[PDB]
Amino acid sequence: GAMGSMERASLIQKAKLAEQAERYEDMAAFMKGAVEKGEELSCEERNLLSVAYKNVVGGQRAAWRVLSSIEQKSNEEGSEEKGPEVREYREKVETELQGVCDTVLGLLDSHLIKEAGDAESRVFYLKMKGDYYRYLAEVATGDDKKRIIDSARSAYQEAMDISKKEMPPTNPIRLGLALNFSVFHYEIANSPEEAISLAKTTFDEAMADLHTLSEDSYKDSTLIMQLLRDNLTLWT
Amino acid sequence: GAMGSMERASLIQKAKLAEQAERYEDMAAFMKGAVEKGEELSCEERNLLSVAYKNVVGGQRAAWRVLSSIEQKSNEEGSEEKGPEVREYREKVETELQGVCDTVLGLLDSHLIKEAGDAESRVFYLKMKGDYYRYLAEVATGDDKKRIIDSARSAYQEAMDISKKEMPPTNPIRLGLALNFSVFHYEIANSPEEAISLAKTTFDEAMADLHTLSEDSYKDSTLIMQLLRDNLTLWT
Amino acid sequence: DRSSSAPNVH
Amino acid sequence: DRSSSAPNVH
Ligand SMILES: *CC(=O)NCC1CCN(S(=O)(=O)c2ccc(Br)cc2)CC1
Ligand SMILES: *CC(=O)NCC1CCN(S(=O)(=O)c2ccc(Br)cc2)CC1
Ligand SMILES: [Cl-]
Ligand SMILES: [Cl-]
Ligand SMILES: [Mg+2]
Ligand SMILES: [Mg+2]
Ligand SMILES: [Mg+2]
Ligand SMILES: [Mg+2]
Ligand SMILES: [Mg+2]
Ligand SMILES: [Mg+2]
Ligand SMILES: [Mg+2]
Repeated sequence: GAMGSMERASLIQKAKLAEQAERYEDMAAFMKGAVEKGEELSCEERNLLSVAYKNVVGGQRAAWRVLSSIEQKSNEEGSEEKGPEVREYREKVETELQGVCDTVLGLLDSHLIKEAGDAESRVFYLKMKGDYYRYLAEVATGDDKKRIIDSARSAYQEAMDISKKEMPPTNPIRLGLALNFSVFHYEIANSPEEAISLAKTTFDEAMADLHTLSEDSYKDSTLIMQLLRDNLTLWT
Repeated sequence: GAMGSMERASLIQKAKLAEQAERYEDMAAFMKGAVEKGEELSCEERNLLSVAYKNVVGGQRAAWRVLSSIEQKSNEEGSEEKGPEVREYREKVETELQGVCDTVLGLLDSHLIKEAGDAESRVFYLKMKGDYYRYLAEVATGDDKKRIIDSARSAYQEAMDISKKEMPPTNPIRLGLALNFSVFHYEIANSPEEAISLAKTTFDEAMADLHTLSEDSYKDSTLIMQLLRDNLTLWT
Repeated sequence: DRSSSAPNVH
Repeated sequence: DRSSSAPNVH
């Protein structure tokens, strides 16, 4: 449609405008168009792509959680448990969420993962693949759930393997990956022991090398380390 | 989708669910479907309709204002190379905003205004017509703007005439109407004198009868009176 | 620094 | 209370 006929520079500019306007659906569409131009993304551009889709799916996840809670309260016997509406509407929101996840996973597979040159970007995209399979896993039930979980684990593990060989322990991408993989262990994979062990090891090894981290990454890395600490407190 | 065949009660229930999930576009669509079932709305249902569409257009208005500011700042600087992207994206958001306003105005004309039994509900809908013409006026330019402004004024004036004959000065609908008409005068019609006069009269006459207000509507009416006061302070 | 109109309630 | 994942930044 319109995206394909816009120049790449115009799509990036419009993504930044949409961000300022807090129009995240539009921002994501612009960034998808930019990806489809077939050039690698810069760090700034990866951040635009991430912020856009994370905000979209974030809204859907929040809505799904509200509806699922109401649905479960309804289904508790003794409650008047009156009607198909909440199930139907939860399913509608769920389907939309799955659609967005499928779009992101499609872009990762079709354009972003294979075509990354460097370790930072490879790890970033594999982390993103893990994340969006994890969001699918949050709403999955049955056999498809086992496959989705396996896909998330595989993506995260490949990212972890690269990051440990190629990147310092306090690198913000390496940190964000480890944080999210620990969340996967705790919330999805029923593995609190691994979640805690990974978070604790990540935190300690990052702190041991923090004195080597570039100043441009300090804010972001310290934020992730705080979240590792907060999760550890919550989990123990 | 196929809302024509849906139970009215189901559409209302889904609107309430959407509200809880902060899914306002969905909420509005459900309430549009409920309106199209062809029965009058209750108070609660008028509130659902209002909250839904006000949230949708509210987001659009905020986005439009951000983009319009960027557009004007860009144009002022007057660089040989900047401006077309923000103009186009502002126009995109504007078109979407106009579409929502047109939808609301269509429902008011096709279903709600004619078919209201009582004065309270008739005034509520005429106020709403004034408001959505006012939101169109915010983004209108040239000759089209003069017609839109006239449409807003006509709707508000008819509402005011009825409200003064039929409703107490402390009625929340009458108050909300007067507040919004005063805003129209100040922000749209470039008539600060009329804005101030209306706001002052409304505030004073409400205060004079405050001792008669039922506790049920006390909160809402006093909130509007505070906003009248706040505007008066801003305007003088 | 715009004028206030009626808010959402309830 | 839910675990925290990586936030949006910059
Ligand atoms: C250089 C580069 O690729 N930058 C873009 C990335 C955006 C977000 N990721 S992350 O999801 O790993 C992350 C890390 C730290 C924080 Br505070 C938030 C998100 C990192 C790089
Ligand atoms: C009984 C009834 O019709 N209630 C629904 C209406 C919804 C909102 N309006 S209003 O837009 O006039 C208004 C008045 C006061 C406040 Br604090 C907010 C909105 C009133 C009744
Ligand atoms: Cl539904
Ligand atoms: Cl555009
Ligand atoms: Mg091109
Ligand atoms: Mg019962
Ligand atoms: Mg399903
Ligand atoms: Mg029936
Ligand atoms: Mg210049
Ligand atoms: Mg236009
Ligand atoms: Mg009366």
